[PDB]
Amino acid sequence: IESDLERAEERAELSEGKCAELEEELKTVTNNLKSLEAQAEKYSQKEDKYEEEIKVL
Amino acid sequence: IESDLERAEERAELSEGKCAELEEELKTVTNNLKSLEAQAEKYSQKEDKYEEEIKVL
Repeated sequence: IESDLERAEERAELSEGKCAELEEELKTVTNNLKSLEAQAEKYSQKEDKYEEEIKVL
Repeated sequence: IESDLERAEERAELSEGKCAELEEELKTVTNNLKSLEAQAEKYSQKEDKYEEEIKVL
């Protein structure tokens, strides 16, 4: 039973490590998505401004 | 020892489930990020053309 307990412990440790890595990856990619969405909104506004400038000039 | 082993194995199962869910989230967010990268590239091309026309005018 002691050997069985050791095996269970090591499996749990590996699973937790993988979970932590996945958490970090998701955090990074979600931050990237947020930044890109803000940039896209600003770009739409800039595009409208540029079209207005084209018309007036 | 037997009780501790049972609890450890249950913990490992829970961690594995969490890892699977995290994998799903990561893949979904990755796809969304790629789509928005393409959108931003289109934004960049539009801005380039508008800038050129502004210069000409």
